[PDB]
Amino acid sequence: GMTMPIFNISDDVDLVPAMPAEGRDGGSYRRQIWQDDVENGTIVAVWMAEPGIYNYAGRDLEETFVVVEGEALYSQADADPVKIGPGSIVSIAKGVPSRLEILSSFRKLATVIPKP
Amino acid sequence: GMTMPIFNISDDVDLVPAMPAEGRDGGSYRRQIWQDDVENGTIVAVWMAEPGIYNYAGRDLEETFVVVEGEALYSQADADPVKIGPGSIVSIAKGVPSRLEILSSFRKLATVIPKP
Ligand SMILES: [Cl-]
Repeated sequence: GMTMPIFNISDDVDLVPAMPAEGRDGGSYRRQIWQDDVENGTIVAVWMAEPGIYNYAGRDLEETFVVVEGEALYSQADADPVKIGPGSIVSIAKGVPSRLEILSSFRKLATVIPKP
Repeated sequence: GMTMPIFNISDDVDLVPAMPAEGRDGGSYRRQIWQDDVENGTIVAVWMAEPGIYNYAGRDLEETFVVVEGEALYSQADADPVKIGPGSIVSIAKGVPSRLEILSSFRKLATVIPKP
């Protein structure tokens, strides 16, 4: 029959370099999985990152992600970092800055709703 | 979480019972994590289910989920089943039926995009 649209988050395939970690010029990668064919459509993508520090300014979008592999110290805005790991699910509102201090090779599936 | 919108897929918090496996009367729950603040927008939710057969007809929605806990034999339409487990990412197009034979206590995080 036909092959189903099933992917393995662990597989390093079609990963495109994304944000580098502080102090070096590499660290994270993104793999788009699905995008709606409407303007400002919902996007689902894999983000993988190696240990290091990743700072994100507030962005014009809503995101919810789930961690499948790895651990990180995570914060939004002025909150003290909290440890997240496999099974953690995180939502971050439009315009809210965030920081990930990745502790071990980390993979999340992220749902992004553009809010231009 | 106490300080941020950090949830854990393993928490049995704000559960809503969901349709059980065909030969069962419980062991199936949903937990809504996030919904877009529009009339009929994207929803991100946990589903947690015990071993058994779960059949779904095609629905007027697009979905992508990732398995975080447990294993299942999984098929869509006329495809031969494949075993999915932690890290498996599955997309289901509008109108495509599916069958999930859960083999061990299962939790997924699903993104659902309504498509009337
Ligand atoms: Cl928290």
